[PDB]
Amino acid sequence: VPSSPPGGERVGILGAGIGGLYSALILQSLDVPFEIIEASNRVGGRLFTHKFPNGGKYDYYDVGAMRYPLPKSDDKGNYQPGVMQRVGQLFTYLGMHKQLIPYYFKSNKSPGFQYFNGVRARIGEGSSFDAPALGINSSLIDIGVTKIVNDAVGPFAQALFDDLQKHTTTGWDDMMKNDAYSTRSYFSFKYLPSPSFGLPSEHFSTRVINWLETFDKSTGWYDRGLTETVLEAIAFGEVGDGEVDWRCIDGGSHVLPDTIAAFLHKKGGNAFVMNASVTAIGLENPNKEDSPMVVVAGGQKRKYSHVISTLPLPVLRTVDLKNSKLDIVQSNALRKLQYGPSIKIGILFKEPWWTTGQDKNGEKFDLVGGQSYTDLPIRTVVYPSYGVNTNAPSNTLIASYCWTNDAERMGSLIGTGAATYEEQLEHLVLSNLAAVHNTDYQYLKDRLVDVHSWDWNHNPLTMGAFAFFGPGDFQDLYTSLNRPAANGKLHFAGEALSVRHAWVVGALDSAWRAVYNYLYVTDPAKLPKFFELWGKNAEWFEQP
Amino acid sequence: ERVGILGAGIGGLYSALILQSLDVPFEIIEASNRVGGRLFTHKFPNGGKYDYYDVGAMRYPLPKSDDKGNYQPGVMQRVGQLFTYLGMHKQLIPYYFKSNKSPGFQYFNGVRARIGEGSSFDAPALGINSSLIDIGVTKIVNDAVGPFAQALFDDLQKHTTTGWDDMMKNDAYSTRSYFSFKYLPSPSFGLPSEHFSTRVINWLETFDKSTGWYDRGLTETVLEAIAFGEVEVDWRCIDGGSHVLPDTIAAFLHKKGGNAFVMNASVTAIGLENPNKEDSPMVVVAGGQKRKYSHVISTLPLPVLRTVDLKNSKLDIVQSNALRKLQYGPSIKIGILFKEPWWTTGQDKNGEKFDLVGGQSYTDLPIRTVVYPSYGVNTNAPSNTLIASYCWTNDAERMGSLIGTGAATYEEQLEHLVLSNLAAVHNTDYQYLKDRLVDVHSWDWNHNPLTMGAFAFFGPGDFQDLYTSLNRPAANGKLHFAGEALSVRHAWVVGALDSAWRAVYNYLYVTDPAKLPKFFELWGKNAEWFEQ
Ligand SMILES: Cc1cc2nc3c(=O)[nH]c(=O)nc-3n(C[C@H](O)[C@H](O)[C@H](O)COP(=O)(O)OP(=O)(O)OC[C@H]3O[C@@H](n4cnc5c(N)ncnc54)[C@H](O)[C@@H]3O)c2cc1C
Ligand SMILES: Cc1cc2nc3c(=O)[nH]c(=O)nc-3n(C[C@H](O)[C@H](O)[C@H](O)COP(=O)(O)OP(=O)(O)OC[C@H]3O[C@@H](n4cnc5c(N)ncnc54)[C@H](O)[C@@H]3O)c2cc1C
Repeated sequence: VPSSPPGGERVGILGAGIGGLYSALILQSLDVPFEIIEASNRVGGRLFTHKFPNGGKYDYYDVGAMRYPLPKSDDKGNYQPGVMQRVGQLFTYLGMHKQLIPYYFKSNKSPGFQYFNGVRARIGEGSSFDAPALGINSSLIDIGVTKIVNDAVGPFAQALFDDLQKHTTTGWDDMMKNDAYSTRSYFSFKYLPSPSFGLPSEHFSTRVINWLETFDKSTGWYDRGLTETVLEAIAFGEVGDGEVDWRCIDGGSHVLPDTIAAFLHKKGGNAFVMNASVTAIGLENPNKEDSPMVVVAGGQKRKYSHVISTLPLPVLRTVDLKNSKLDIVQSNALRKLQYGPSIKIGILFKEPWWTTGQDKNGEKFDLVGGQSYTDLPIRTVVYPSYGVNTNAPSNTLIASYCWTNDAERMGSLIGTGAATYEEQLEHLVLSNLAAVHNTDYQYLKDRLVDVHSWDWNHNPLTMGAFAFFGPGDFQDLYTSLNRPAANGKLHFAGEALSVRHAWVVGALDSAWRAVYNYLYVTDPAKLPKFFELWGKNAEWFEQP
Repeated sequence: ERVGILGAGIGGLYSALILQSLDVPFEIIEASNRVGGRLFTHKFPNGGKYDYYDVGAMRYPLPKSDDKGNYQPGVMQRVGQLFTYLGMHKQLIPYYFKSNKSPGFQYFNGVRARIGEGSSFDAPALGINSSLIDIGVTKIVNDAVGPFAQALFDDLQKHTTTGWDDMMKNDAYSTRSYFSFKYLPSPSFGLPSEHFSTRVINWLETFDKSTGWYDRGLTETVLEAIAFGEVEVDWRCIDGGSHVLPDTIAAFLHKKGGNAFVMNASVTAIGLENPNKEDSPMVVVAGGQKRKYSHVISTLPLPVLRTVDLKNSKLDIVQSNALRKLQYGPSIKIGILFKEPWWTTGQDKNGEKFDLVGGQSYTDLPIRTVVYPSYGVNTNAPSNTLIASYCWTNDAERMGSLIGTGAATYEEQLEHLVLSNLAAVHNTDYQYLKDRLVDVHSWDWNHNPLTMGAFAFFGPGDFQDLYTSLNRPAANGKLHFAGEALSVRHAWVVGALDSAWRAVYNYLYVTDPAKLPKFFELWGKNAEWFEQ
């Protein structure tokens, strides 16, 4: 159904993701008419939860967002300052604080497994994983990958964390002076070990750098922007102050967009336009000063005063933006600003063998939540933290969670539609799970029930997992999209338009900035109420 | 004594030719029902003789040749000799890298021009100085890569390795980081003596190659400059599609010695029957049945080996990591069959004739590259098939998501996007092309379990740290790694030939060195070093 603009203002939100839904909450709280246009048959976008039909209450897994490193909170839903504060307040604003259950980043019982170079160990046993055979000095092994990488990113990350506390941008300025570096080129040409390590003051070799990447991140991560590596350290809480409180949503992250879709309806009506793929955006007349915006979605023209686009950048490259009058830098930013891939494989088993089972030698796994890591194709294993300590614990496992090259390669085995490749994938995954945990292949096969795989890099609605900028992207093209187009009536938003890529808070920040520019240009009288309800700044810290 | 060749690609078929010429028993194991691997030609069933297009290999920058199949020295000499060895010289028809008549189109930043008109494509609005625009991207990139390429080209002529040694000293650079931290423009350009900014570098990448290329190894950019002949080359393609090469080699093998192919057999495990016994054979679990061999030559792409069980192959720790870290690149192609060769005979919305015969058109729109058919021209039935899109790196990752969905709704979205971009690049109405469309065929090599990527595309440091590990054998010297990845001519057929040459060389060296003179005499004294 069509909406209605009291005062002549109707905002057209493109995309029913968390970014678009957040824009709706803000506009709805400010008595601004809006309309959400969604290409698919569902809302939530990359908050995608899959429920196995042959499972119980907690036999699901999040294909997209699953964990949230929130600041500490009281029992009433007030969150302390922090990177993810904006997310925590959104949960409280929707009455979801009681649904935020603990997420165990590390195993709540026995440590998770590490399996690299044929060497199997548990996290904390200080194993070398045969690094000496690779040529890694003995001094490096004793220091550790976590300690070395933290020393290189620390200075940058600390400066950005100071921007958030002290309300400055100098930290970003210094970061941008180094944005031309990839994480690799920074280690190869700039980084020098801290004197406290007792190492030679010299740059690392390729062998050492690839050794850092292996245990620190994913294959090919370090070839992308250094800026991304520092930002991901801040989001993960690797270099901050206040302790982080990992949380996930009871029932899957899909509860968040579902609750927001109900909140937006309880007041008035339904402002969603589903199954309508935006094919063109632009001013009705680019020369007229007060021309509205036209959004051709689902083959039907729709008029709006302003448009807030949460579409991922590769999708805008498929939309006709002729009459949107983007400048030459914004046009190029849509193409060059890089995205990253990712795949997830969820398997439903007959039992939570990882919690109660045992290996070939009788040793109990005793894993509750947490993760296991390996250099095998599956790279990462994530055990369910939801449903533990319940009548029906979860039988669902994330048998694979890959990034960058590991996701690009594995993706070819996903979504093929061929029976042969669905079985190859299953045998490969179980085989890697079998090696990582020290069990026979048949032990897991006898417990398999259903398999679900997803490749965000082959999804036409996202065209990539998330933004993952390469070197120089932030310093040359990011700013162009932070200002509007189409005579100020087209606002770019989405997780890509933020410094928290691959996080929900990034989508929220982009919506905040989009509404801020909208109110600033149409109804500045609402800025005080806007600041009071949604914050004075997107990112700079502030008390609840 | 019997060698097990894994993979019926051009690399495996070449290994078979060599072993067959040296009277060495072999057996080819192929997972699919076809031979040629990435030599993939698609024939539209509703088309004519030349209504096909090469999904993989399609063009070959061969050295100049006489009328009897003798090729002068050059990077692609080994390929030319293979065509002659198979009696295919008369089938090598011209390939037009540039339009054989009027130049191809360029469409960047909304500015449309023809190749050669020296358009700036509105670069001044991007901040590109007038001095850079006058010099040009081609002239700048050639100035930065020239030194490296010349040193490597001298290695091939003078038979040395000093050039490669110098290249490896700089392998830690990506092409981007080289411009940002080391490169200084030649004083002859009249530019400031300082490294290029990000804006300028992305401007170079936009017109020189594909989105995201410059984030990968500098070495790869230098090697691809040598393969393309940027150092004269005689571009050629195969009459009827590149599939003729593997098909012709399969016939050459079925007549002499009988058939020796094992099709529809997916290799799932490789290793010694007993890793402790000194003279243990190699076992290859293919199609669920064990097969014994004396030596195994694997042409499987590196990501595929990561899905094979190599427990009893006794790889060292560097080889294990090389399989994972050695990076591959993506690529997609979209071939469209039209009612007529409108690009050759049609006209735009303003009446101006396209007048395009062969060649290529370039744009910053999602399709990036358009390739017009050079095969079938000057025939009763010229080709009506167009390569509407040919992407690399990031352009392929994005487009790939719209390919292979299996859903009719999104296959039409893709078709509308492609035709719409073709409409803008050529200055025609969308309906002008739609009225002439007949069939569409798209392929995403980054979504294919038999390749798991288009080809090797190493990142910084891969050549200098991990490439060597896979060039030595495993499994007590009974497992030899081959394929285009194991070469310095990635994404080229000659690279697969070089890998096969080196694999056979090590095999003969360790089992029957008495055959090395015949091996050298028939297939060359070196994989890469030039010869007559
Ligand atoms: C594997 C993975 C794991 C993640 N894990 C976490 C985590 O643990 N914690 C966390 O905080 N974040 C996580 N994230 C990030 C989070 O999921 C995203 O950052 C956030 O959901 C992005 O929201 P958005 O609104 O910007 O984009 P999206 O959610 O992608 O929304 C875009 C919307 O636009 C629609 N659309 C697309 N094309 C069109 C079109 N042509 N016309 C109209 N509509 C269109 C889509 O269908 C979708 O509804 C993860 C992401 C991934 C990929
Ligand atoms: C888009 C594109 C364009 C190209 N264009 C050109 C060009 O213009 N000129 C040029 O010279 N080169 C070009 N190339 C390069 C050329 O096509 C390849 O370099 C060459 O064909 C690779 O041969 P190979 O034997 O190394 O691998 P492949 O041809 O991939 O052969 C591997 C074989 O192994 C099989 N196999 C896979 N998995 C298994 C398994 N588990 N068990 C058993 N068998 C298995 C495959 O089916 C295949 O038969 C191009 C490549 C691409 C992708």
